[PDB]
Amino acid sequence: ARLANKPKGTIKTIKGDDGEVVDCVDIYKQPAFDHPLLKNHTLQMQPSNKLEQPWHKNGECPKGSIPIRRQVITGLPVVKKQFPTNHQYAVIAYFYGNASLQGANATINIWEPNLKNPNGDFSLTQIWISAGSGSSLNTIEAGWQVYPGRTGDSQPRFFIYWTADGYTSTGCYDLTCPGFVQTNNYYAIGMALQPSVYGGQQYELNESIQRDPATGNWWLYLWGTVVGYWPASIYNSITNGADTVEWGGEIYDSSGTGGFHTTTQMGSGHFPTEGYGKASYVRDLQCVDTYGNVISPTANSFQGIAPAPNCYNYQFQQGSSELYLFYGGPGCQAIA
Ligand SMILES: *[C@@H]1O[C@H](CO[C@@H]2O[C@@H](C)[C@@H](O)[C@@H](O)[C@@H]2O)[C@@H](O[C@@H]2O[C@H](CO)[C@@H](O)[C@H](O)[C@H]2NC(C)=O)[C@H](O)[C@H]1NC(C)=O
Ligand SMILES: *[C@@H]1O[C@H](CO)[C@@H](O[C@@H]2O[C@H](CO)[C@@H](O)[C@H](O)[C@H]2NC(C)=O)[C@H](O)[C@H]1NC(C)=O
Repeated sequence: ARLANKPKGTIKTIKGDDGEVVDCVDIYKQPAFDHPLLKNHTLQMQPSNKLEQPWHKNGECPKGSIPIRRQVITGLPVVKKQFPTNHQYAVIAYFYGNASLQGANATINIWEPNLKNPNGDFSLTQIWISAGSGSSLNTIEAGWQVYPGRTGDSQPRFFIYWTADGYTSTGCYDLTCPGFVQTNNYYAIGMALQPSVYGGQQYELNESIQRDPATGNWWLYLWGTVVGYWPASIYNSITNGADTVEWGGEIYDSSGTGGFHTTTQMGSGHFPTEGYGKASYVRDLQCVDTYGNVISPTANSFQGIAPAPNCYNYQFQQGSSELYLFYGGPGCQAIA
């Protein structure tokens, strides 16, 4: 309903034609530098960059600044993020034996799933890169999400997330708290993504996360272009690498049926057996080992997490060049 106040270090504000607002914040005054553990202010400019968005038609951020989406305060609650009672999933997990994976990729099919209860529900698809357990669980997250209560509308939007204590008191979405350090001058996090058409054009969100071996910083690449990094200094268990990578969909059922009796959609809202063009997928299911080798785990190497298979589930499909994970569904019809 209302826009949040402009952040500190805002050099210029660009208003999009559709009501989006972008604050060009001085790269040295971005929220990340307000983190107590980020006293070590040295900004890694590049790992040891144009991405187009519709708001560029109204202006561009000057050099030395980054575009930050202005938050929309809806007045509705934003529930705690949760690693895979009212959350439901169709996710695959790759468990490494130690916290030494140096990166992971995910090419996620974009859709606009429908929400039965738009004021409280959400539906997302993402990667989870983690290390540790319980109070020490650290995560690196990126994907798309439909969450009107948080974002202001029902469009799939690019999001990032992180935690350093299993979501107890650290972490947040995008640049809403000190954590992630954005380096890209053109791409604002939190904007709408183009959804695919049923039986037609398919759109993908390619994301690559790579740990810099010299610094421990986890860099984010979208379609091969640097966006920024999650600093090593904000973490503890994942500073040397990750022990787990998970891919797939998730829904939040604010109706309280545990995700067992809601028609809130996951992926495209169609079950994985409908296939390419109809069901949503994740491809480029790869991670990087300790020695820099890219590994592509086979379908049998993953553990499936689909606690409501009659509502949302997953299915592997061997493509001609790589493995596909189809996932999602329409949910289950509520009882009358
Ligand atoms: C660190 O872990 C790697 C990988 O762990 C294995 O593979 C995972 C996918 C999962 O199934 C784990 O439970 C496995 O233990 C270890 O790499 C293995 O190393 C052995 C030789 O020691 C080799 O024969 C295997 O092929 C390797 N597996 C893979 C997948 O790379 C590695 O040894 C562990 N490091 C230490 C110091 O323990
Ligand atoms: C999959 O992950 C790998 C490993 O992080 C990415 O590989 C890097 O790709 C860039 C661009 O091609 C190269 O310059 C680097 O040398 C690669 N590193 C390694 C260790 O191979 C790869 O780009 C990712 N692919 C996708 C589609 O995200």
